[PDB]
Amino acid sequence: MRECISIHVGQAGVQIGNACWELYCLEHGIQPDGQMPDSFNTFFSETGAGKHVPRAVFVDLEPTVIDEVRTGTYRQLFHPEQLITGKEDAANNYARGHYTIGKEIIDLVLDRIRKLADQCTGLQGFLVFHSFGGGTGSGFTSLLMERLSVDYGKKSKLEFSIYPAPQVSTAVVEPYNSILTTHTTLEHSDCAFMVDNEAIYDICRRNLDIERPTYTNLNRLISQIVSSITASLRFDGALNVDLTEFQTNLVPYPRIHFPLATYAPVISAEKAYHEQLSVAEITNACFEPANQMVKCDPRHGKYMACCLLYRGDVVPKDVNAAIATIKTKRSIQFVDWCPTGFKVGINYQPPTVVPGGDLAKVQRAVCMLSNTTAIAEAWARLDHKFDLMYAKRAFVHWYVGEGMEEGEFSEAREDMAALEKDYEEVGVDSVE
Amino acid sequence: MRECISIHVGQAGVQIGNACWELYCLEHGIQPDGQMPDSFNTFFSETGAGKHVPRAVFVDLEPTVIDEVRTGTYRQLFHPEQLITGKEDAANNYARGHYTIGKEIIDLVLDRIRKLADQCTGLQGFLVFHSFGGGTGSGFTSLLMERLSVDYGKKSKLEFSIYPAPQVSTAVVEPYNSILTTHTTLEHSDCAFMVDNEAIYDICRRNLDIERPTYTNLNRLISQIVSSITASLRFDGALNVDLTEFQTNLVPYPRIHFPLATYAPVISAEKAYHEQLSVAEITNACFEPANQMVKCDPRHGKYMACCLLYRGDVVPKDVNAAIATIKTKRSIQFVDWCPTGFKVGINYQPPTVVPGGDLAKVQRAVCMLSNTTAIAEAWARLDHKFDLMYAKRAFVHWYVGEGMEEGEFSEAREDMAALEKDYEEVGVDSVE
Amino acid sequence: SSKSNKPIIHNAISHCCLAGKVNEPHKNSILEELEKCDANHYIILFRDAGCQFRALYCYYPDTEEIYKLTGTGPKNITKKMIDKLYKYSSDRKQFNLIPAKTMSVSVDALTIHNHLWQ
Amino acid sequence: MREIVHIQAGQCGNQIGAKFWEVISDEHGIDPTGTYHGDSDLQLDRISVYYNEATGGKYVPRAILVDLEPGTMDSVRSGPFGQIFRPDNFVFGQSGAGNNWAKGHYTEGAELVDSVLDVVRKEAESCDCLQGFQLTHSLGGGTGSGMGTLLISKIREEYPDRIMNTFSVVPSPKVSDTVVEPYNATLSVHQLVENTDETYCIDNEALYDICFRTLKLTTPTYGDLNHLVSATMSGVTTCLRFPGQLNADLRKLAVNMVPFPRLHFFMPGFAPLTSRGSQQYRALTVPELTQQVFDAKNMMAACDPRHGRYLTVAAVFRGRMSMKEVDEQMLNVQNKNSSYFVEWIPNNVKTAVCDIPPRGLKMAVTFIGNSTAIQELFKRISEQFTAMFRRKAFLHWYTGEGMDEMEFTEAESNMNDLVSEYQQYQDATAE
Amino acid sequence: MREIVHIQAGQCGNQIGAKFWEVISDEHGIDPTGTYHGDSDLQLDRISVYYNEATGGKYVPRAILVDLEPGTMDSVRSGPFGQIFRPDNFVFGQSGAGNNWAKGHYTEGAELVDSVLDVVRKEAESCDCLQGFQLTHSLGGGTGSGMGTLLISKIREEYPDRIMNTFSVVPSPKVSDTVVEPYNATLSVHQLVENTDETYCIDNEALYDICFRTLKLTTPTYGDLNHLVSATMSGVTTCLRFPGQLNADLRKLAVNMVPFPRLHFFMPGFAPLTSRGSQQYRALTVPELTQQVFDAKNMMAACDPRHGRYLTVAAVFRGRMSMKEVDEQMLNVQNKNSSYFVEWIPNNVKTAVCDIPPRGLKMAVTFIGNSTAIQELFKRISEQFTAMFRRKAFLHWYTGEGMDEMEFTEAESNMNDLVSEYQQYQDATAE
Ligand SMILES: CC(=O)O[C@H]1C(=O)[C@@]2(C)[C@H]([C@H](OC(=O)c3ccccc3)[C@]3(O)C[C@H](OC(=O)[C@H](O)[C@@H](NC(=O)c4ccccc4)c4ccccc4)C(C)=C1C3(C)C)[C@]1(OC(C)=O)CO[C@@H]1C[C@@H]2O
Ligand SMILES: Nc1nc2c(ncn2[C@@H]2O[C@H](COP(=O)(O)OP(=O)(O)OP(=O)(O)O)[C@@H](O)[C@H]2O)c(=O)[nH]1
Ligand SMILES: Nc1nc2c(ncn2[C@@H]2O[C@H](COP(=O)(O)OP(=O)(O)OP(=O)(O)O)[C@@H](O)[C@H]2O)c(=O)[nH]1
Ligand SMILES: Nc1nc2c(ncn2[C@@H]2O[C@H](COP(=O)(O)OP(=O)(O)O)[C@@H](O)[C@H]2O)c(=O)[nH]1
Ligand SMILES: Nc1nc2c(ncn2[C@@H]2O[C@H](COP(=O)(O)OP(=O)(O)O)[C@@H](O)[C@H]2O)c(=O)[nH]1
Ligand SMILES: [Mg+2]
Ligand SMILES: [Mg+2]
Repeated sequence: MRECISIHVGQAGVQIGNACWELYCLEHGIQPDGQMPDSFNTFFSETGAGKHVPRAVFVDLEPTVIDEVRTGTYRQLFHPEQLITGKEDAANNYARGHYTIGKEIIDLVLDRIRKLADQCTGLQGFLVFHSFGGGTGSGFTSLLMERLSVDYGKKSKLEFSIYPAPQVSTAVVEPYNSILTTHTTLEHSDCAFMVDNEAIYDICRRNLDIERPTYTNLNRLISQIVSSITASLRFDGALNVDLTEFQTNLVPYPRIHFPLATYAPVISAEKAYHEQLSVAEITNACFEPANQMVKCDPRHGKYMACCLLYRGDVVPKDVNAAIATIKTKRSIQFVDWCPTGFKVGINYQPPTVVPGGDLAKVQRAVCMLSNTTAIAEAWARLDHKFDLMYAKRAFVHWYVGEGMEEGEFSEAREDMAALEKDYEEVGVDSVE
Repeated sequence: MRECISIHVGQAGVQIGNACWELYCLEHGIQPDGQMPDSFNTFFSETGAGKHVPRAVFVDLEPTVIDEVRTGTYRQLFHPEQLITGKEDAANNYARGHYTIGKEIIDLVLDRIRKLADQCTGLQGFLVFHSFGGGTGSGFTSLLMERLSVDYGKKSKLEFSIYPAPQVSTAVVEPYNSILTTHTTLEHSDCAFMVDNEAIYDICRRNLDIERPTYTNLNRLISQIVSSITASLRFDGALNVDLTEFQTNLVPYPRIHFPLATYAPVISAEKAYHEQLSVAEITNACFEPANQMVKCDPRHGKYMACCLLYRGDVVPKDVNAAIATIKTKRSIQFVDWCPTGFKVGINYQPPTVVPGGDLAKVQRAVCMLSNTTAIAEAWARLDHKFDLMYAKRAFVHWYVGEGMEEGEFSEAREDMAALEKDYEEVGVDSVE
Repeated sequence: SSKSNKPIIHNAISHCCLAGKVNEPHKNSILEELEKCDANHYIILFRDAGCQFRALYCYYPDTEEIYKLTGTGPKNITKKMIDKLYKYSSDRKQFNLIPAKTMSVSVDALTIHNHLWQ
Repeated sequence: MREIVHIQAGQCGNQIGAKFWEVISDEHGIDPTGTYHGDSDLQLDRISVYYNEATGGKYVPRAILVDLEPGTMDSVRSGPFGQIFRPDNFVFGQSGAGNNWAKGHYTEGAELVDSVLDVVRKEAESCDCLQGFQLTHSLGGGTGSGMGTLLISKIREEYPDRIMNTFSVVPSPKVSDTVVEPYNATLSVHQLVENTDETYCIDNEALYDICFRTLKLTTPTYGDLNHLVSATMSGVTTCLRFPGQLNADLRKLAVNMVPFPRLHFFMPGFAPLTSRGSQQYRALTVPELTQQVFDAKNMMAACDPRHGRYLTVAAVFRGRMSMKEVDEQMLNVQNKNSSYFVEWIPNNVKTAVCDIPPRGLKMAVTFIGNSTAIQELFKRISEQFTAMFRRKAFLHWYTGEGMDEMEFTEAESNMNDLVSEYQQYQDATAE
Repeated sequence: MREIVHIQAGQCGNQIGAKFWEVISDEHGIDPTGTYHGDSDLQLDRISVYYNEATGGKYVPRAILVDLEPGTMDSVRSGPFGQIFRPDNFVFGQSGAGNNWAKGHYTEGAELVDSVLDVVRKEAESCDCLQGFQLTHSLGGGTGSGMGTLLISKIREEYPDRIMNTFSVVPSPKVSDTVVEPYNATLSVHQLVENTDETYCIDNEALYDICFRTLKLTTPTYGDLNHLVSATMSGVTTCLRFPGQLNADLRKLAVNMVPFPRLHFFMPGFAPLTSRGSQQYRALTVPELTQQVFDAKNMMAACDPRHGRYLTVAAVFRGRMSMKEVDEQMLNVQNKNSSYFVEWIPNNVKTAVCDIPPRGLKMAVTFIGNSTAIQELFKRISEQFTAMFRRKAFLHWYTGEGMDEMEFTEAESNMNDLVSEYQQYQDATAE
């Protein structure tokens, strides 16, 4: 009765969504046909015959990555009106995905979203899976969050961004894109979750002992986080937390709405033995400066608000045991104007492991969503990568030639300059 | 409830620990796999599925001897996170185990120690096994005992040194490594035990009638000492001594904390017959100058505080018999200011023989630990093996070239000549 | 007779940070002043974690005097203003990471905070 | 389906393309007839990027072959993979350019250009969505420099929103093959800095040494040099028509690689390059393929990358591998060579990974350079232009064909304007 | 995994190494192809100390072979165990050193050193953690004394904290093979005592007698002398690549051995050395293997150990044995020979025990001497330098290559500085 739909912009969103929708079809027994041998009406609008089809829109400008889905294992599952393609990709260009190419098929997207809200009596929220690097994921998304805020306004709009790494970069104009796509999503989103690649490569090597992972084996980890925020809308928990509740407990100022996810336990199949994994143990796995999936140091900044999302056979006395030890510790510094810094969620489901996978089978798990000050250092980086390229006017002429002002960048950096000063505004402690 | 962990720095600690952790698994019925077909919680933190794992940290600087354990019979038992290696060993060089190589991975050791104290509510003490010879055993231990006394301070710390023999030597700069490591460990260790290699060859040849032993057959004997010092934690007896009770009953002054060890009975299978092995007999097996495990003459010095650790089937009236006869005897001279020189434990466990062993099956045993003045000659020896190899400035340039003061050696021996005089200071008897 | 890192720093500037023939006039501007200082230890100040050379220091153990010889930056730094510790692997000819944080003779290069450049 | 049109101008372009379509057709299972004989359907999901389907299951190359003497056309038509072309495409005159620029761009070029463009106009109408035009010509001959850049200036009037990547062949420093090739190359850079988005510069001097040292060959025929260039030529579009973990087309390689609209002359590179017997003494790993690439002994442009500095770098890998290794090795060869990369473009290594190797290997790297290392390539030609202009030798073969003397002063001032801008960003640093 | 690079040079070093890689390949079960065919995994747990894995299961030796005439390199390439190498390693000139120190260090060495180090740099990149460099050369030849000392001075500028052990072959006292080899030995000791951590010293005069007396052979070919030398060369690093009770490496045998940074010239020794039929008359025990070692009739350096005294002694044993005997026998041959060991170093016998015998034996001892006994070996050559310099014969073949007359006055003053220190510690006593 509370339904939530999911959009997939760009190459990054579709390949994440392949790992997502494969995982839900294992939690519920759903075949690739949509058959099954019922609280899952939140994602699966059924048919008069036995078939469940997802509430997903796979939008892209190049038809390349979509043809895997139209020919792969989950061809039969999706609805062939959803899979909107185009002709030319935005091609690492914000000014093509927002002014030129994305303007063409923005109407076919919003018409298809219109036909998915009408099957929903109690429409809950939006999920956008998009990167910051490429042109489609950062330029077509910034158009799309603009349109749904005018169309709806009241509904909760969650993103799951892919934050560009401080050390690994697979693009050259990538700091031009992330400044422009933050100017737009700042006022028309609700809670953008930050995920980095470089921090997952550390987690895939140290905690998992896999030397050679793939985008496949990274996307199995981002699927588990997405399947942990929305596992409270899909099962019968002792303490359920809604997507309308994450917007309140984590956003103290309308500018600052950038948490960073963390999952635990992340262990191999052979190290699944040799340790006991109680909730007094797996809680301390989360607050490490080495298990966060964003390359930042949480000992530099301060946690404004945590949000622990337990699941499995977890008992809420031991949660009180686990949490009370934490804010007695010295290195973890909660913010002084905020005496309460948690939000607990217990669900009655163990995490389900995909066959041919890498994560071990555990009976209890935790996602951790937390809004720390420490991402201000990660925003200090993209202003320094911006000013080393704009001062020499590098790569400007590919953006001017698709409808852009040459002074629009310096206006958009001034947004990021105000956003940089807001974290330091909060991280101080006004006494008396 | 009284948990005790064990670090094995160097090559000497690991192969002793191979003889040690083979022995505890034979006592408690623990398989090599970790299964077993309730008081043993001090060394074996269990798991939800029953598979007990030891509390061990096997730190080394070369990966050579560690890979034997990762491929040996006890591969499945240990936790594979624990086994910390490096790339280049210190290689009989104190200046590489404390300033160059062991500094690089000192954080990997302490962080894994940090993840072992947190499972322990009743943390009892430490068991650092090392030698004095090599650079890893003497330079990394002198680093590690510095860090844990800062971290903990209150906890009890026990060493099991492999003291360098007076006449056998398997190294060339072996008197350089001890004077540097004793200067460091003197104010951080708390009760270090001295075991020689040479005096065990005397026992393995004479009392056992094995002309050709091995380090294997020299480490089964040191396994029996360590099993019997901690035989009162793991079991239930008529009179149980504790690890905190050793550092009170054996330490008369904060400098003098070097007790040497002695085990009895040590007889073969053929001589297991032909004699009776009474408690009135095995006590007199300990105080012989030929049954020690440190090449020193105990008749040249005075016992300051003995400590007998009986076990098996011992009746405490006979301990009143066997002790009261001794300090009436003439040659065994105690110290005149100490009218009371014993501390007795009676346990209800016989010593267990490892299959494929050399020792006999006995129904009673004793691990005498004795603090005496007679080790002052063993410290007067290395100072003579120091000034000869320092007057010519021999082997100095391999130490200076790794961050070392060339005037530090004159300071380090100066903090040995004071310790040389303290045993002579205590050994005299101030009248009136 | 003591320990130094002058043959390592001379090896490191000439092969990893200023190796190309573009920086060959700039390499001579710094290398000729290194032969005159009598410091036993030296250390290299980069800018980012991408290890681009911008400054060179000299380090005095037992006093932690981190006076500046060449480059651009502060005259003296402390242990408060440090981020990472590098070591010049003569094996690989690449600056690796030391997970420790104590500034000793095995440490060859470092990074400072972003606050010291704004 | 993002269709590409392949023009072949000059003698050299007709001989690279006669091997290039032999190179492509083994990646799709195509006989000399034009019918399909491959195995996997992934050959045929994007077969329509280069091919038009004919009746009966055949396929023809979307290829247009332009010459002036009819000698090389018969060699293509008599040889294998010659009948697969369309007989309507072979446009050629009857005079021959005579190794002359003013004859092939002004005199004889202005009489056969209309018969070319009407087929170029025809081949664009069969396409669904036109991606862009690739051209294959020399910079030293009369035809490929005179008839070639005539076709660029007409097309960029006609198709302004289309990428245009000429895969030029640059003259060599030590050995030459034309007395007046400094004259025929300074006149063509005037057209190529203003009308093509990117231009992959390739030499012959550095291309023999790759055949001599790395391949270990004794007698390298042009059928073994163009065999090597055509490997790079498919590898640029190897992810425009095959699935991958991370993708690249002809447009992503134009935005990331071109910092300024004039500085767009690139330089290739390829790996692995084994021997006949030394293929079994090296490991086939992603860190091994990377260190082969960044040598100066593998760049097909005869200039040292250690002279000058890089501005941007592409690396279009092929085959199946792991994305962690690539993202670490591209980090690895940036830190130890941070003097070679420029500072004011941070993290400047564009990465792209296909899922399909070349037919027979396991993995391979195509490499694109963009450097100030070609500042002496133009400085060398602009000196041989200048010294042959002071005595003004060989001029009457140009002036008599309808060219004024001022045009030589214009293009020389154009090229010294280009060399001055490479020198500008090589020394400009931020603070 | 502590990898070791095996550089070779000269005619002597190649023929030693061509038997040495025959020697190692039996301890690891490597065929002439390069594919594994052994029995136990202990051959393959530390196989990477001397090898790189190739594609398909093959292995290649980490070996770099340097010459100046191509005669010996063709000889190794034609024989068996010659195709296993990397063909990119065989660096050779075209001139030949001409049995000349100046021509192999100034004239021809300075032109072919760059093609060596660029492959030395490549083999260092394949290593995880580089242990050090072992080099095999002469001290009397032209190449191995001039080109060998160039690859040390160029490497210690590059890898200053790595162990550099040469296994030189010292000229013999009575028999010779070169008229000017007293001039070549004085020019290398200037280069070896400042840049190599240790240097094993081998004569041929001491090496024929062991083939005659102890082995009981009548026709010792070099393939039976180098067969004996390569048992020692494998015996030092066999504790670095096999499990043991008490372990040693190329570093523990450098701190326990060299008391002063100049005095690092070692004299090896091996046991057992049976005959073909006299193997069944001696007992194969640890007390028997020791008394064969400490004779003067088994030392491979032609000098009397009984003249002068030992400073340090390493005894790297092999095979399975009992640790009591070894700790007693080394005590036994220190007390009865207490006038042969020095006083101010007490208990100076470094023990090392491996767990693996040589393939076919039961136990074996590799001995590493360090003595004042090699003070007359330098006193001999400095006397053969002195007579031939007073007449200054054979000088114009060196002066004509850019060498000054002062340089011979430097090294002979340097070698008398070496002799003066061995005499300084032979009589230095403590009180
Ligand atoms: C039994 C087997 O596996 O044989 C291989 C082979 O032995 C090796 C040695 C090949 C071989 O290449 C050459 O010897 C060579 C000759 C002249 C110039 C350049 C190369 C091969 O001839 C080349 C050939 O390449 C292809 O099939 C690719 O698809 C390649 N095709 C052509 O170049 C081609 C050749 C003739 C006719 C038509 C096309 C290609 C590469 C990039 C882009 C498109 C196509 C391969 C794998 C082999 C042989 C047959 C021996 C190597 O080359 C290539 C380009 O793959 C040389 O080093 C590689 C490693 C290969 O393993
Ligand atoms: N986690 C993850 N990141 C991915 C994946 N695929 C791409 N990315 C990241 O996405 C960024 C590149 O953006 P893309 O999505 O490929 O580009 P695009 O949205 O298609 O835009 P254009 O191609 O320019 O039109 C880089 O940071 C990639 O690392 C994936 O499967 N998983
Ligand atoms: N009792 C006993 N002593 C041993 C054993 N192994 C080594 N030793 C002794 O340990 C000393 C040598 O120190 P090692 O532990 O081997 O050296 P290390 O700690 O590894 O240090 P480096 O190798 O220099 O880095 C000698 O006195 C040996 O007799 C063993 O199994 N048992
Ligand atoms: N790589 C390559 N270069 C060629 C080939 N044929 C000719 N060239 C080069 O092209 C130049 C001569 O130009 P050419 O194309 O024949 O003259 P045009 O017909 O008037 O354009 C010289 O630099 C030749 O080396 C070929 O097959 N391959
Ligand atoms: N042990 C040994 N010595 C050799 C061998 N070949 C040459 N020598 C010695 O090497 C010396 C001659 O030097 P050589 O290496 O041939 O000259 P180079 O090639 O100029 O370095 C003489 O003392 C020879 O006895 C060999 O195979 N084994
Ligand atoms: Mg895209
Ligand atoms: Mg060791």
